[PDB]
Amino acid sequence: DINTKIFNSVAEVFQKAQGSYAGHRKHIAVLKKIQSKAVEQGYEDAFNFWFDKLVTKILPLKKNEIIDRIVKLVAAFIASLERELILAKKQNYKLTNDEEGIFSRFVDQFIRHVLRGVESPDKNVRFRVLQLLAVIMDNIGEIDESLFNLLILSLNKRIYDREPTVRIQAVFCLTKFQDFEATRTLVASIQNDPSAEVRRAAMLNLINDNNTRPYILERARDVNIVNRRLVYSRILKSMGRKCFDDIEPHIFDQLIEWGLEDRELSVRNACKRLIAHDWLNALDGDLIELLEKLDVSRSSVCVKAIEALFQSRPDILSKIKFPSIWKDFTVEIAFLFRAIYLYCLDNNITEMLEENFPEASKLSEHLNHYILLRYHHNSHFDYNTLEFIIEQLSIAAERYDYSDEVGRRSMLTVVRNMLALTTLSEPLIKIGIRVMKSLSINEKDFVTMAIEIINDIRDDDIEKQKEASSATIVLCLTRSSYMLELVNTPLTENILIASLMDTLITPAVRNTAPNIRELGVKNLGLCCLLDVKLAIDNMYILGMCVSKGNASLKYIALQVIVDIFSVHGNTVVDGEGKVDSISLHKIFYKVLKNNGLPECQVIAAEGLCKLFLADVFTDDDLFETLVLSYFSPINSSNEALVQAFAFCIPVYCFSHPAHQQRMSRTAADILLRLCVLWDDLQSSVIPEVDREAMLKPNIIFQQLLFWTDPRNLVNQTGSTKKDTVQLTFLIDVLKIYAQIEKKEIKKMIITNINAIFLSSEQDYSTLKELLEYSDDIAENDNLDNVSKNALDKLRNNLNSLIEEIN
Amino acid sequence: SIFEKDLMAYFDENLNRNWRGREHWKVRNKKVLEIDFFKTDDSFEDKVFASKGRTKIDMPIKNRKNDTHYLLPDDFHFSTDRITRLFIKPGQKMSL
DNA sequence: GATGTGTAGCTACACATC
DNA sequence: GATGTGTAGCTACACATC
Repeated sequence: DINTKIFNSVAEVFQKAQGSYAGHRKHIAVLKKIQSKAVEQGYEDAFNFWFDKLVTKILPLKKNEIIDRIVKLVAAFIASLERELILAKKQNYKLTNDEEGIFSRFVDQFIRHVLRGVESPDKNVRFRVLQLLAVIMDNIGEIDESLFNLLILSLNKRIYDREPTVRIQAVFCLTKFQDFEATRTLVASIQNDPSAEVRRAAMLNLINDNNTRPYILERARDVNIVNRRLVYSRILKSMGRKCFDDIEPHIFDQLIEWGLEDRELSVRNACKRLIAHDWLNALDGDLIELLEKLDVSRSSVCVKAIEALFQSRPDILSKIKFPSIWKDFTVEIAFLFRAIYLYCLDNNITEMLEENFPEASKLSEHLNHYILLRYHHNSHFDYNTLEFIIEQLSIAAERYDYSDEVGRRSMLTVVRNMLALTTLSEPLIKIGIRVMKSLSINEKDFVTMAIEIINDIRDDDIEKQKEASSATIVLCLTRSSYMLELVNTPLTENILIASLMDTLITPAVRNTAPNIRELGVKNLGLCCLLDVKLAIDNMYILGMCVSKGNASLKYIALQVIVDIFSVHGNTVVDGEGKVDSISLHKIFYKVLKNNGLPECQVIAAEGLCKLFLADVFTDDDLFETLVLSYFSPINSSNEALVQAFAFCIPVYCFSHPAHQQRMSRTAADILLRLCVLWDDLQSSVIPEVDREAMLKPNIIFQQLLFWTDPRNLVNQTGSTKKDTVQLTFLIDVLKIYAQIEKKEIKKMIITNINAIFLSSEQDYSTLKELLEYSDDIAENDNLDNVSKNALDKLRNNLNSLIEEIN
Repeated sequence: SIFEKDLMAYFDENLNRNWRGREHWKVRNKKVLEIDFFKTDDSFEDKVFASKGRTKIDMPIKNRKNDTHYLLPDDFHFSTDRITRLFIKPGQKMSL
């Protein structure tokens, strides 16, 4: 009697609660009524028994199935009971009606019930069992030891579940046990869990103290975009100013670097808004104080950050001026001055350029006062601080108008005296030269002045003693290279360079100190870019530098050869008194083959792609060797090389039809060779093993169709649709298809052929030929069934596109 | 020339997806209306709590850990701007 | 000012099927 | 693994709200 009445009372609440959230608060108020009435009659366990039974009805349901209203009903019922308990304890000195016992007994009994399906075979049951626990975990109150150890054990097993969905519910349940062991489990999944959404769940709900923060912020380079975005959108936002006090400056500096340059705009905007809005408002708009947080020695990112701040806040922009009150200058204001001024020029802010900045002559005054204060001394972190201010002011000076003749002439005396200091740091040499170049507006004027500065330094060492000290030659070769870098006229028009080349450039190439020789090559290379004859006479010597030289020399000497070809074309080889092109082709082989020098492989590959794009290199066999190194197993561990090819081969194939063709002709043979490499690699057994160091022939094949797809060309004539570049390639693959022996490979090719692009405009004859070879394969050497269907799909399309004969 | 620009606009802008090479290249172009809580289930619906049997329900111990930690590799930011310009004279560029 | 809430539409992922 | 379809998580601009 009573027992049946309880079931109906509780069953009716569920029967109408599944349909709508409307009357849930009444349902909860009723359930507590049925319960309280059931316990006084002595039928407490009857209420718990029927409450359990009825919840078992929803477990088989799929996720996102609207009859999770019961789930939301169970959670609301547990929460309210606990609320009454906590409240009742405060109201009353002593709980007189066993209120705590009933709750303690109901919750323990209920958890153990649902835990009966925590390892159920059904995907859906496992999910909702963890879902139920997740939504009621916080309000369980106090549990005895046995129940506690049963939850952590059951959860620690399900963190490794098959379905990611249940694993997300597995972390949610674990976030409630943090504060010991629960954190270690979350730290293991935030790094090792394959599902990007489990990483995300653990990321957002982890404790975020001084211990876990390194693991949370590590997600800023997660392969998933949302995860990389949320570290900026939520974690660093919720921390507010905690980032500046609690995060170590170097981890902090890297985070903003990754964000401002991330490959996804979504992530970039997330980081930008964090700077231009959240952090700036957090510091009450004090623009200078923000720059103190963003360390400015890492300027490149501070530029991306400030350049982003100006776009998000044009009003703050107009305000800042630089009156003659320069007495307040610091690294932050020095940086601002540069960023603001060059930002104005790039966007033609007429009004601001006019009065917001001092006049040229007035800037040279300040610029000098800092040089005197640093280099004419007679503390250390003051030296680095002054050198930085000189740099910033000098970058703005390079682009100053200099309409005033006095200003132009005043600044010129400051840089000329700066470049004459033997103690000037390389950063200030680089920019110092750039300003002198801007001031002359006459290349010969700029050259004659720089040579004097160089020779004066050289002579003062020789005369003060007959070839100058090695330390001095460095000072001249670095100043010399930064000069030649901006010289764009033949040597014959500047007679001093040939004399500069006679007295320390060519001697430097003959030196014994590696660092001087490398500098001597860089200047020699820079001279070759001006006089063709000079390049020709040194091609042999550079080639031998790249053959026998150490790692560093090999590195610089090879860039010179690529730059000589980039400028002078093929005129420096294959002629009278010149080197043979094959002699240099082989040099690139050894370098692109030099597994032991990865950094050298990069420029050999990046460079070889530059010369094919420029149409100075055209040998197919070399090009073929170029692509095979990309897919080769030995090079797969050279990230710089992999990313280089990943960008360069596409641009070569898509740059011009004549280049895409060269891939089509060679692509088929490349696939064949790479099929032999992979196959031979799966069979061979060698302690180092690793058969995964190579892309499977199905992805290689796939990749080759993408590069040969005429729809990816940058230029679209409209007559590029009748392009057979992709057809001829597939034909070449159906011909070499015969030469493959293994079945799984022959399956990897034939199952992807349908990605090809078919159009009626394509040549009839070449479509016919492609069909002939498709039929020949289909009707003779019989395939798997999945392969057969793929090949029959192609023929069907061919048979249809061909059929448009009218 | 336009060749640089024509190449510059097309490529840098959202051909990054394949910036890692390797397989990482995409280039990709009612029911259960209601329940009746009153109707009986006579002891064989509650068999929801069956044992796994030979169903798996667990990850292969292979995938539980990955040395890569599912992070990006270092970004060397190969850009069209980087290929058009010389090595030792970045200001100047080859015939382009 | 700052938080809600309506709409819509986008893109890299995850999901499903065999 | 090669298909095709579904969705979490924003992204933008519009207003009402306290």
